[PDB]
Amino acid sequence: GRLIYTAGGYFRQSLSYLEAYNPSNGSWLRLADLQVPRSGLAGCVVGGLLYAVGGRNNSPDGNTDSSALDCYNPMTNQWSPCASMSVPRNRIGVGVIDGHIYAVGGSHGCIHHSSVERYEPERDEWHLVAPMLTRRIGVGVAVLNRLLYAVGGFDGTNRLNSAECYYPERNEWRMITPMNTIRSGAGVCVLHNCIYAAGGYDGQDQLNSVERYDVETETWTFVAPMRHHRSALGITVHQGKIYVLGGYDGHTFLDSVECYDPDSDTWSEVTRMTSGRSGVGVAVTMEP
Ligand SMILES: O=C(O)c1cnn(-c2cccc(NS(=O)(=O)c3ccccc3)c2)c1C1CC1
Repeated sequence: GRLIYTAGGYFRQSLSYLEAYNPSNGSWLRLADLQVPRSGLAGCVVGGLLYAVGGRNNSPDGNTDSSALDCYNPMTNQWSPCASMSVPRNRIGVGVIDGHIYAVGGSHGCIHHSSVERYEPERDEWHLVAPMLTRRIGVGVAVLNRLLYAVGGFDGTNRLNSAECYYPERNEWRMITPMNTIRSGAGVCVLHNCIYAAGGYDGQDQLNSVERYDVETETWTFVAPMRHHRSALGITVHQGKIYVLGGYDGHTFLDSVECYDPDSDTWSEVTRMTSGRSGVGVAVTMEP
C-alpha cells in the first residue's frame, strides 16, 4: 500500500488512536478513533480494509478483554463492527492467508489460549481451526509461502523461545526450530524468505536483539539489534524494510519508530509517533 497505520495501544490506559504514517514524506495523520479503546490488539489488512482484532480495554473503571473484530475503510474514514470472535483474545497475534484472517492465542482473564480461529471476510464469519501445540499470549505471528507461524509468547507460566507452523491443507500444527532467545511480546514479521523476531521480553529484560528464521535452512540467525530495547512493539513491512513502532523499554513508553534495511543490516530512527505507547496494532494499506 502506501501508509503505515497504528491503531490503539497503551499509555496510562488503553488508547483509541488511529494514526497513519507516510514513509514517502514523513507525515502523520490522525484518523477516526476506534469505537472502543484497546491495547494488546493486532492489525492486518485484507482487500484494502484495515482490521483491528482482539485486545483489552484497560480503563479507569474496569478491564475488559476484547473478542472484537473492527473494520476501518480508508475511503470513508469509518470504523464498522465486524463479527466477533468466539472468545476474547488480549495480547493476540494475527496473520493473513488467502484473504483470511487467523487469530492466534491471546488471553481472557487468566485463560491463556492455544485456540486459533479463522475469519472469512466474504461471509463475515469466524470458525475455529486446529489449536496450537502450546498456549501462547504475546505471540508473534507471520505468514510465508501460505504457511502460518506462531513464535514465542507466554504460556501462562513461562515465556517461550519455541515456535510452530500451521499447514492449512492439513489443519495441523508442527513445532519448528526454537529461537535462540526467549521472546514474549516481540514483533514478528516476514521479509524475503525469513521470519523476523525483534525485541520482546525474555523474563528479565526488554530486548533489542533481532533474529530471523530461514524456512529453507530451518535455522535462526541474529542480525543487527534495534537501537532501543522494546517489548509490546508494533511491527510491519513496507517496501522491503521492517518498521518497528513504539513499545516499552523498561522505563518509557516509546514514541520511537525504527527502520531496518536488510541489505545494509542497519537500523535507523525514521520518525516518532505523536505520543509514546505500547501494544499497538499495525498494518499497511492505501491512504484515506
Ligand atoms: O510479559 C509477557 O510475557 C507478555 C506477553 N504479552 N505481552 C504483551 C504483548 C502486547 C501488549 C501487552 N500489553 S501493553 O498494555 O501494551 C503493556 C506492555 C508493557 C507494559 C505495560 C503495558 C503485553 C507481554 C508484555 C509485553 C511484554
